[PDB]
Amino acid sequence: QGHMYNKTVSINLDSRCNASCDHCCFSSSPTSTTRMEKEYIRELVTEFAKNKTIQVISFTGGEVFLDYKFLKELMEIIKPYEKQITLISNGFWGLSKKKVQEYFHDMNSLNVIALTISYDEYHAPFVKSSSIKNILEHSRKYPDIDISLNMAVTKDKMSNHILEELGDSILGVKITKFPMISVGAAKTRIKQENIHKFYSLEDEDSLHCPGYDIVYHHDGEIYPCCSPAIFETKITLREEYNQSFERTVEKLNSNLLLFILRKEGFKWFLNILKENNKIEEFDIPYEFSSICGVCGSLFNSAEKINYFYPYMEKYYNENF
Amino acid sequence: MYNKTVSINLDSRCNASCDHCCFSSSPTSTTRMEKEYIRELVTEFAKNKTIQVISFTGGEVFLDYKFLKELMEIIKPYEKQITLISNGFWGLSKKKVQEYFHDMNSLNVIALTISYDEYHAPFVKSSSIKNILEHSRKYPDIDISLNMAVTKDKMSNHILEELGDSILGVKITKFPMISVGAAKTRIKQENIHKFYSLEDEDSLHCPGYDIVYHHDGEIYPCCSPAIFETKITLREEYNQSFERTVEKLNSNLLLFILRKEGFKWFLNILKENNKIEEFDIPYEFSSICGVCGSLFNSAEKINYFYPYMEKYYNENF
Ligand SMILES: Nc1ncnc2c1ncn2[C@@H]1O[C@H](CSCC[C@H](N)C(=O)O)[C@@H](O)[C@H]1O
Ligand SMILES: Nc1ncnc2c1ncn2[C@@H]1O[C@H](CSCC[C@H](N)C(=O)O)[C@@H](O)[C@H]1O
Ligand code: SF4
Ligand code: SF4
Ligand code: SF4
Ligand code: SF4
Repeated sequence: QGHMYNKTVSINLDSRCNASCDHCCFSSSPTSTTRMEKEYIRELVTEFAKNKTIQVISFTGGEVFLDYKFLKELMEIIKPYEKQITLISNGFWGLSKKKVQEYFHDMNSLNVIALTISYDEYHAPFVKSSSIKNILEHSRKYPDIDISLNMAVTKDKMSNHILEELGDSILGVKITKFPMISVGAAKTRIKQENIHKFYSLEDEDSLHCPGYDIVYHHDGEIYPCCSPAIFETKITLREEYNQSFERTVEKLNSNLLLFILRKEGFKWFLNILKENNKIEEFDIPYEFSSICGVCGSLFNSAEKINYFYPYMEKYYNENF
Repeated sequence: MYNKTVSINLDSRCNASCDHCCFSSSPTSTTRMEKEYIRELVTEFAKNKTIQVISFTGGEVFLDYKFLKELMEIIKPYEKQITLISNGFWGLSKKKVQEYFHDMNSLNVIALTISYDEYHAPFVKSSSIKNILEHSRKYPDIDISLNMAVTKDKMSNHILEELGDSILGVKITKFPMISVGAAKTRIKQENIHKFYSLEDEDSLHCPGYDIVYHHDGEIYPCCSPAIFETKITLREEYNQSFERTVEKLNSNLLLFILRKEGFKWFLNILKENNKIEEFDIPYEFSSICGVCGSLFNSAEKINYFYPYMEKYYNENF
């Protein structure tokens, strides 16, 4: 009956990227300076590799293959401990058939179980279609590596032609088209009318958090999930510079707000706001692109989080 | 090993008559296990302590929804997880869609795969698929996938574009045809993508075993369309327990050699004996399973390997 959320961890290596996507939740670019120091990352990876509960370590950015020597070094620290690795990339490195062969050999040797390639109309000005095809076609030689294609779309950029132009390189590839979260470059460079809004406050029984997944982010913070929407809230997991993963897990499992959110869903909070006529005061959007859209507006201020304190206190007293 | 999941193929009858169908399913297909026998199998899998997931397939499982719901209700007190695969014909009615999603959510259905492509399109309307995909947003605990069977002449590019934003958040997988069932005779072999060949011994390994109690009354070691035309059965008698099925899978010599040595062990025997042409092994194929089908689709072909498997067992262990 122990702690949860300690089987996986993600590390965001850098905000620097070869691309400058108009939707990028991190506003990544070749001149982005936000990152944890390399030695600090080596210490985190070493701890995650030695950790008794972590099975999967995931890397993200930014573009993790941009400084491949560093990525390979981190994968090599993990190797003797035999933990599984997941990578996500824009596939710019697909331009070189030599880098494609070499990187797939490294990933297969370093227990990389999944590689996600992001490609769509927002990525297209920075990466050639043929680079994506080279990666997808070569991955057929590495069946143990699960390959996914993630396409970020809007009403004006649905990536219909992009997919058709990839031809048969996508056969056997898990494709997922998803809507934008209005965060980072998407807030200012994309018209809110082009972002799909599928969910509404009327879908109260369907409003449930997709799940917690710890992220040691490139801004030096630790977040409870991988959603772009979490950065705008006041829900963090870091209390000091030298923090162990055991402490990170302990803080997450003992967070009362995150416990009630998991057990009761967003309806518990929304129903308190409706009964107290504070939905408009809290600026809760009627419609949203994802469940995380409510999360942002419910907890984007210390006062909003503090509003729920007497109700959370009452809930703990009643059920504990 | 291989005892955490099980699949049951409820019927070969289907509302559709897809030109690629590995079972050649149609509304006039008569092949199926009896209903009472299926009730007994489901009851046994529900009571089994090791099985976590029970999957249903056909045919079209929603065609006789009353029987599907009855089977899901037998499992319910035992709290096993269920997976369903469907052509989504039932998507025509939004009211029907809400009802089935409510049942699915109450009956621990963790995954629903919808099959849609140019082969399915003459039998199911695009708007039916959209209704299912859009309503699934209300059930985040049900994992939704879209499986599209394609050829060089039917890549389902328009099909996907016509689904619009209903596919947002849906795992889409386009895959090539296995030359089995209706695809063998109704599709030109030049339109089936051939990614693999006998030369690349790498990637000539079985993806893995998954027990299926099929609509022909046999038991298969995997869910691949290719296996249903082989003579590899795990059934020895009418009333056979899942423990016996697992025991037979774990002690099957041909499947042990296939798992450890890969398809190269069998192909090298045929090449060495100049029987590749005699056995009709395709030089090029869409998937690894394409070799499996041609290696073992007759008792004569399977029996050929027996003295070699006997030699292998004597040499090893
Ligand atoms: N505002 C936003 N809303 C939704 N997804 C976004 C987003 N900003 C970025 N993403 C997606 O988040 C993923 C990780 S971004 C960092 C990894 C890498 N450079 C890449 O592009 O894969 C990508 O699939 C990207 O398209
Ligand atoms: N010859 C073949 N090659 C490859 N996939 C095939 C096939 N025959 C059938 N399939 C696929 O196998 C899956 C299960 S068929 C039975 C389930 C249901 N009627 C359906 O269509 O989903 C479907 O996705 C179908 O497209
Ligand atoms: S979405 Fe990925 S590739 Fe595009 S700018 Fe952001 S980090 Fe770079
Ligand atoms: S609902 Fe909130 S905590 Fe859950 S994934 Fe979305 S942003 Fe993160
Ligand atoms: S592929 Fe599925 S929907 Fe099409 S005929 Fe076969 S069983 Fe029926
Ligand atoms: S058809 Fe053969 S190779 Fe394919 S999954 Fe079944 S047993 Fe494995």
